[PDB]
Amino acid sequence: MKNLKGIFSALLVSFNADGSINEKGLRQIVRYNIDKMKVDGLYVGGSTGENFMLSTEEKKEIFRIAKDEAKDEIALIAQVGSVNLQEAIELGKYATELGYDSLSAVTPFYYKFSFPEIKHYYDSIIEATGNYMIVYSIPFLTGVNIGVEQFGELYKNPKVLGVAFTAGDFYLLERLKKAYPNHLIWAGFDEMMLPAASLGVDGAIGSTFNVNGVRARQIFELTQAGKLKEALEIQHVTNDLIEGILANGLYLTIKELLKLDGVEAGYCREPMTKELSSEKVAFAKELKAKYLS
Amino acid sequence: MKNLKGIFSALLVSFNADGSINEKGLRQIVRYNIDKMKVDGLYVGGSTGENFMLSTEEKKEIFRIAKDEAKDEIALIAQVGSVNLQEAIELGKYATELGYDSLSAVTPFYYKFSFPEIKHYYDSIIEATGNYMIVYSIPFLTGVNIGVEQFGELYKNPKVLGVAFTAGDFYLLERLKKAYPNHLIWAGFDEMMLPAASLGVDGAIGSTFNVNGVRARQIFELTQAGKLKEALEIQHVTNDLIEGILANGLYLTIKELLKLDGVEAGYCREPMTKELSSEKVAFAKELKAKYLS
Amino acid sequence: MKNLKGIFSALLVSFNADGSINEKGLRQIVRYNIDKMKVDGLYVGGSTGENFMLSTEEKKEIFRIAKDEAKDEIALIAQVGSVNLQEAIELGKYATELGYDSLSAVTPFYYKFSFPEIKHYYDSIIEATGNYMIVYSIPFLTGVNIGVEQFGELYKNPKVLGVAFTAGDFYLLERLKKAYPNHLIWAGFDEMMLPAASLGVDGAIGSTFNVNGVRARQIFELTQAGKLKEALEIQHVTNDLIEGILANGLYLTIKELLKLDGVEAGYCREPMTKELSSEKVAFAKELKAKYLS
Amino acid sequence: MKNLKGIFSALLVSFNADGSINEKGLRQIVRYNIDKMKVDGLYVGGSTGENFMLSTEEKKEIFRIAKDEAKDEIALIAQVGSVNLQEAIELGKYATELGYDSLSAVTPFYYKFSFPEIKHYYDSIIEATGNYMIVYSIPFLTGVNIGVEQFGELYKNPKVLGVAFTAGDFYLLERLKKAYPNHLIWAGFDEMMLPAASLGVDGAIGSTFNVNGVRARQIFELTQAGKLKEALEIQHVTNDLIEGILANGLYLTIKELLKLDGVEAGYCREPMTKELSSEKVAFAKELKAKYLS
Repeated sequence: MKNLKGIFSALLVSFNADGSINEKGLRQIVRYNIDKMKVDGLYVGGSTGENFMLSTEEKKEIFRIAKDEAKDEIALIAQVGSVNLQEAIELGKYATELGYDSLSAVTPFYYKFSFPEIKHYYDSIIEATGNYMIVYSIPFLTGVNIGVEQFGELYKNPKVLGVAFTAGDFYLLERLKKAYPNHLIWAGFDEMMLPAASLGVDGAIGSTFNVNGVRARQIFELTQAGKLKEALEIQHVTNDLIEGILANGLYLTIKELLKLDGVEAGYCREPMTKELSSEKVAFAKELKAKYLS
Repeated sequence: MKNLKGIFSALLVSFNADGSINEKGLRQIVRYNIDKMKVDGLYVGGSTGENFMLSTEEKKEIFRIAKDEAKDEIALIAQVGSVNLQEAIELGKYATELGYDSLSAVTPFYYKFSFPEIKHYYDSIIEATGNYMIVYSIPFLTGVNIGVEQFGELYKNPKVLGVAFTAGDFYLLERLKKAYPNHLIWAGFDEMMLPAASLGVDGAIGSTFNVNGVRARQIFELTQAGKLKEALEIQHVTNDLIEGILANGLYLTIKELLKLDGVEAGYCREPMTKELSSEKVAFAKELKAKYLS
Repeated sequence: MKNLKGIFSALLVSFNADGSINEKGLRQIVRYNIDKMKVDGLYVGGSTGENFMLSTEEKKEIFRIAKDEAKDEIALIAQVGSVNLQEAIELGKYATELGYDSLSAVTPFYYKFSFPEIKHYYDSIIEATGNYMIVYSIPFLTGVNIGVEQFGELYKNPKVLGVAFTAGDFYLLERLKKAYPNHLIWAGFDEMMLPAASLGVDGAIGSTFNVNGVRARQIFELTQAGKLKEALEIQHVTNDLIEGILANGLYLTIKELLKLDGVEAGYCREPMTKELSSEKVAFAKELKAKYLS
Repeated sequence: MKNLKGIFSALLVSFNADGSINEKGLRQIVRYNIDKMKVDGLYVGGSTGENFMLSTEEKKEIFRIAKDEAKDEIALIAQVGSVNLQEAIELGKYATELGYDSLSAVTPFYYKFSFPEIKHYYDSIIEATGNYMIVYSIPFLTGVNIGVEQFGELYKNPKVLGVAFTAGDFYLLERLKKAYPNHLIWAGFDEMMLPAASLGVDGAIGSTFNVNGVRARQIFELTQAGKLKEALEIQHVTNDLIEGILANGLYLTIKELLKLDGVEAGYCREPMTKELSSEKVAFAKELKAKYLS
């Protein structure tokens, strides 16, 4: 029954140097998001979580640890999608049993699945788990484009709540809000939060909210209250930080900014580069001084 | 001199059945924009004016008729860009002698020009004419993407005013406003006016403003005033109309909507389809009844 | 150190309705390829094997069955790549222990891995197993493009043998053969076999060879012998069959063509469509009559 | 009725420093192609001729000069396509009056014309001139893709002889040859001449033939004779040269290679870079020493 509107951090995961999960570090990341970034929720097992590089057992362990640490303090969404639909169903049942408030699932990728195959994949996860479902749309990684009529076909299933929209088409975004006004949209591009919020999205899911969740909430709330001059000021500073993060290496730089606040956010998981070079550590420290001190 | 902020219709041109310019009809389009749509200005010779399908002599005739009809009641911007730099210089001189308030020029297209070639093109037109210049960026037609640092190089020429930004990258849009706060941005996607206006663009240039200019100004002014809930209601209705216009054939349907108000907006120019089928005439009359009566 | 040149079928896998592997049917597919299609080898665990939709245990089982059935009568290459490098290493070690003649790995996908990350991926699989490696390049699924210099960086590891080139850039193909004449290339687009063979590729790996292996060998051998007129006639017939297969649904139609020859090639694995409609079964029977009877 | 099969240089044009046509230089380029490169024909007014940067009067001047110089010694094809259909008709009339053996036209670009619009553009040019037509397809500059069925619809007009195929899709190329065996295909990618000739194209139109026409003919004739091994050697040397030419700047490097053989090939036309830098001149001399004796 939890309210799923608002600000969700896409949870990063602390890894050890061999790619195993650092449980102590992961708990610190969850606590930091709840207590310091003051998020409304966590989106667990998404792209940001380095999810698609992991085994099924590692994904389950992440779901277990996040929920045990968070308890019922905040809303939790579990991304369980994959090219492997039988894995998605297994993970979806697990996360449902642990009490995740909704599931979410990336459009299946690699192969060029037809729309009917995509709709069957969502319907299958829903039927096996009995849980709510949020479509996770990220066309710049998957190459999958879903149009207005196709969203409506997905929404014929009453357990589909809406879409986590990590997409840059704001005409599509407005058309979704017009066609399906009771369905939810979470914006997925942190550097375009202000314009997405201007179109009445219901929340946002972001990797950078792990370190910049305070400003993110401001942008969102001020935009929806009509305080655009102030919201734009804060989006400008946010995007100076994001531009730095992206140039330096997104996941590693957010983890370095966490480490600089005492959170043991650990290594990245190979095949991503597992650690920053010394010059890039220095650069991350300059970002910390300029934007998060 | 003139203030160049606000609502600019991308001027449609009335053609006869043989592709020649219908002067009476083109004057009627100009008068309708000034007197009924209440635009701040016209952008003449743009994609919307079917410009790239015409001869240099036809382009000159359009510039002459628009300026003669409008006189100084509104601001006028002349788009003079081409793959042919010598033509762009000739049209830029001609429009400047007519008293156009600024020039503008599409990034040169077809050949894959390098950035230094593109910059030389802008500087050459400016030096030859002595007039102001607005960069016209339309990557979805030209395939040219100009980054933040590159716009900065263009803006080293002090006669460059800004960019007519017919592009959907709202991260780039924000970054341009951060880096070059005194340079102007005009939004070019009518269906995304609200989110562009929320990022503080200075104006908008739009084909649909030839018939929907009243709503277009409302969206823009309400957004500027932080009245987002009301602006969004009007963007929604505007986008029902635009969706229908796009589906039925953009330029011909805008022309039909003008003809239904007694403006003799004429044929389209081949190789675009020159007239609407009977069924598409009926569809345009249904749009008129639903959205513009 | 088996000869890896010549004709390899990309092994299809027989599935039951519940998505499990039908072992009897998979053994039949292996036997048909060896005994009737007269392949030089099999490429096991590739895109064609529906590999990316499967669990680690399932991939292991396919490797075990293929090797138990084929023994040492043909060459076997094990595709073990994934977004999960730890799984790739686990499957690489497993296929090495089973006695596969080389490993192969798709470029890691979904995330936008840098080139250094891609090379570290190949090196980590090789150094953890000590086996040979064939780069599997399929830009139209992964969006990864590797240039000539980057191939040379990969080839600095002496256990990299060459590339399974499921790509359409015949300029790149020629430059690779020029730059690395001792390294091997297997053509991956069955419908462009003749032109790839004319540039001196060493072999080909193809899904359609599971049913069209007789013609495929003819095209390859006739081209190498300079008998282009005769090779072209056979490529034209092959491409009539391939055009029909693609239109009807690639994997399901190859499987139906196998079933029509008494091979229990089974269902496809969800989220792919698992079975042909009645109309498409009839269309496949027509292809069988026209091209394979 | 002239035979249009074989080797066609895409004629470069000699410009003065101010962008005007250097007639003396252009005649020398024509004579070099006929007398030294021993071409079958010239393709005049194409991409290579810097055509799309020029005025109608300049395009006419080039057609007049090329014909006056070539007389009846070789075949001549006039590319007259443009976004401006009226201009294309005017040029096609003029080239027809001058005696060009066929017209050719690029698919209309910039705007996103529909297929019925593209077909009408070709039929309009043909029906206003009464001359033959070659479709000029170059998706990498225009973004226009035409499929096999669509070619068939173009070929419904009996004056359409076939297609100048500057495209990399060798499956499409095969399928066109199969579907329309009496219609001609000229390859437009000089660096893929061998694999195109392997599929039975009737000729080739190329920018590099202005300087490498001897090897180009050898690759083409040896491939049609099944002498693949020798053809492939010469394609390798050819592509070493082409790689250097592309790296150094295509149009300017071909012109410099002409100048090094005593042909006054002139400047390029702005907005292309008009002259090679001293360092790039030196690189061109190294290419000359290495590949063009």
